[PDB]
Amino acid sequence: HGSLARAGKVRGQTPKVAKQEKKKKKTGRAKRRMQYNRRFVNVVPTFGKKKGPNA
Amino acid sequence: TVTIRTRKFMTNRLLQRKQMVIDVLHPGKATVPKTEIREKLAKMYKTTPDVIFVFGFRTHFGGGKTTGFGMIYDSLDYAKKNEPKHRLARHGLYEKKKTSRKQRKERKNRMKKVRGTAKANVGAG
Amino acid sequence: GKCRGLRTARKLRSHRRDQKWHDKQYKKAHLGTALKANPFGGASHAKGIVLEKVGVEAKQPNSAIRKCVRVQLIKNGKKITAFVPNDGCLNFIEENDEVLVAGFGRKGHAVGDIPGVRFKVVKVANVSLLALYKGKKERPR
Amino acid sequence: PVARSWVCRKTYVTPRRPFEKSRLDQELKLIGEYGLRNKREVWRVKFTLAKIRKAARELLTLDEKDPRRLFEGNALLRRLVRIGVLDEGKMKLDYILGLKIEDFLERRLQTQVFKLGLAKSIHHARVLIRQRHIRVRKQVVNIPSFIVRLDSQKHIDFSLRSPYGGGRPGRVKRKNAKK
RNA sequence: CGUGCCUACCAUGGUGACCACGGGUGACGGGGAAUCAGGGUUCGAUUCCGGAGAGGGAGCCUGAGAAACGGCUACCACAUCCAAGGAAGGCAGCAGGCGCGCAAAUUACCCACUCCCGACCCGGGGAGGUAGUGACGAAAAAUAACAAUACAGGACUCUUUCGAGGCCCUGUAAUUGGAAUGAGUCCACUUUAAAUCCUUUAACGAGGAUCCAUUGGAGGGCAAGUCUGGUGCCAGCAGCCGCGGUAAUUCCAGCUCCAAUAGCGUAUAUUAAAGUUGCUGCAGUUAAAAAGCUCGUAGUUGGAUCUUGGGAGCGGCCCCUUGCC
Ligand SMILES: [Mg+2]
Ligand SMILES: [Mg+2]
Ligand SMILES: [Mg+2]
Ligand SMILES: [Mg+2]
Ligand SMILES: [Mg+2]
Ligand SMILES: [Mg+2]
Ligand SMILES: [Mg+2]
Ligand SMILES: [Mg+2]
Ligand SMILES: [Mg+2]
Ligand SMILES: [Mg+2]
Ligand SMILES: [Mg+2]
Ligand SMILES: [Mg+2]
Ligand SMILES: [Mg+2]
Ligand SMILES: [Mg+2]
Ligand SMILES: [Mg+2]
Ligand SMILES: [Mg+2]
Ligand SMILES: [Mg+2]
Ligand SMILES: [Mg+2]
Ligand SMILES: [Mg+2]
Repeated sequence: HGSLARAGKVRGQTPKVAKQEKKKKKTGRAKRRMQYNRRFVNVVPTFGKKKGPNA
Repeated sequence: TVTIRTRKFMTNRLLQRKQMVIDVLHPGKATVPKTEIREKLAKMYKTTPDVIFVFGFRTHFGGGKTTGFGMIYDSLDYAKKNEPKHRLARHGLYEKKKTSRKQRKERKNRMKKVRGTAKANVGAG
Repeated sequence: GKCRGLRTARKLRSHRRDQKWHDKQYKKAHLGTALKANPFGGASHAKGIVLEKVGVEAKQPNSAIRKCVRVQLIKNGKKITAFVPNDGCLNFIEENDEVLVAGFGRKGHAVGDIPGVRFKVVKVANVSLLALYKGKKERPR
Repeated sequence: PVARSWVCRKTYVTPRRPFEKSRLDQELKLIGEYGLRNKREVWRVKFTLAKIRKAARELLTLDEKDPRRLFEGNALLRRLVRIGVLDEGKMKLDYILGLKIEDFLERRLQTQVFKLGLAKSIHHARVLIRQRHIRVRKQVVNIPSFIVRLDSQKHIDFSLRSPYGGGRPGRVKRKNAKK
């Protein structure tokens, strides 16, 4: 029926972007420590009509 | 430096042996070796060192006590009689000289094949 | 409505053992036709050999040309329309290669975009298709 | 054939509903409050509290004058007192069910270090109990998941170690650099 | 040894709608395992007990014990050396090889422990034990941590303070250390039949080329972006609803988050949710479903009625019916 030539067209024509030099991430107990200290120490001035975990 | 104390102590007069549990305490350096523990126990029992054995040692996770089982005898002949050859092998009283696999079993098969004079020729050499 | 005596438990187990077959799951799990009719012989995965590469059509609201592989099995010897998962991998699946296959999400039904394909490609010639879609573990030939 | 040991106990319960926002916030504030690694060691405490509640409800099912109930209830109360969750007061079985998850996390090792000094920021107290620098008794403790019994409750030490036990772990590097 | 186990004669019995008989089992039976109200449902070849077999089935010596198979005999299917006339074989024992496969480990060491066997304190044991592969699975469990100096993004006690901070998270690719401790590198121990690993210890042993945490997702279920660039019903994503036809909250990539964490996704069998198998506990006017009506066997169920108030002694025995003589 249809043609079989168009395979991986978007993956081929998508221009590549180099992954930047991201710094290392603290993991495990340190990661749960920063997850607690990211959303449980300085959130209370905000109001419930808006939430900002990503924007 | 070290402190060697026996916790449990039994005596079997049937073999003239004295069994004990030995704790050697270390607030300091590494595990004191077999020969040095043997010499200190020989000095504390005030007899000859060649009659007292000990086996097994633990370590209670950071210095601490090392626990073993000590055997005080009263005769070297009784030590040769009532002890295994591998615990005589710590001081080299017994040697086997053929600690090899498949040698005994292949001599068994070469004696199983032939019989008599040829069996004495092949299996003994 | 029911039968609620003290000596009626044979009538109960008879009626329940009869009426338990009208559930679809019980009869497809305890009737032999769902083992001697399906492929795989009632297994999880199967190897197979590529026979051809077919561009099938999609359904009515979704207009797409899905890429499938007709696969000759080794265990039973049947023919299975498998499925090429990712955006590429049509150039990574060549002709007559060892292909491991599995299901989509359910044994009976299929995915609501492809009409008659129940099975999915996992490996290509003993090297994983996730590796062939990523950069590592390049193909032999 | 072989006969050594075959046993398999799981102190690990994944909850049914995976993603509840209030429960995830509760578990995150619990981890950030009591200084924990991951949520499986929250689920440990949750499963142990659940098993104690199972035993307590099985005892409360029984008749009051039953000798098995009296023996098992007195033994369970004795074990909870020697852990240190309960008190020497209410020795009833409903007082077992009237508990929370935070009591066992309080009776763990480093929270007793928080209540009795030498803690200095629980996330650093994790390091202080991993590295051999906090020693409940002559048998050295090396484990964060350590339930401190109330019968001793006061023995916090360290011997032959860096800050007071004595030694040059890496200050010999600094002395060789200056010399 | 009791047995229709077998024979001679005699009688016509024996089982079944309470399911026999006849088939199928991807059926070895149990103790048990998984699944969290209760009730149940599904596996159990597998380490303990019992049964059966040593390629198929038949027969048998020895022996107390075998229809034995690391015993023998004959047939069938394989299969070894053959100077061609004959011999010789059984890994569903321990390794290992081919094939089958989605699918499963080394031609290792030792009788040191457990025991077993024999004439026997001494010999033997791929029974076993130890080591090697091992992310089936279970328990503990670091991943750059940590307390300090400073720029302050500022939260908070209070004085018009545009700050006095003996309290707070945060980017600091900024410093200081304890130069924390671990993994590895290795001396000596210890374990051990001889060794390996944990444990004990001497000496090296982190400052971002560090000694680097992945697996999936970010429209709803279900946590997280109405971010940016291409692609423009093509590629594809999506287990379902659905997205993509030039402005994609779903494709590809980048950034940033989120889920659990040295265990995450996937497929399949199964369990709970499933009160969608309902005995607890489902329905039958219209959603799927009450036989056209009636009789009736087996089954299931079946009115009431026959021991009664009280006595001794307080804050358990009998009579006025309460073990028969
Ligand atoms: Mg489906
Ligand atoms: Mg007859
Ligand atoms: Mg259950
Ligand atoms: Mg149950
Ligand atoms: Mg029998
Ligand atoms: Mg047999
Ligand atoms: Mg065979
Ligand atoms: Mg045999
Ligand atoms: Mg054999
Ligand atoms: Mg995706
Ligand atoms: Mg995206
Ligand atoms: Mg959400
Ligand atoms: Mg999926
Ligand atoms: Mg219904
Ligand atoms: Mg209708
Ligand atoms: Mg109808
Ligand atoms: Mg009708
Ligand atoms: Mg009737
Ligand atoms: Mg009646």
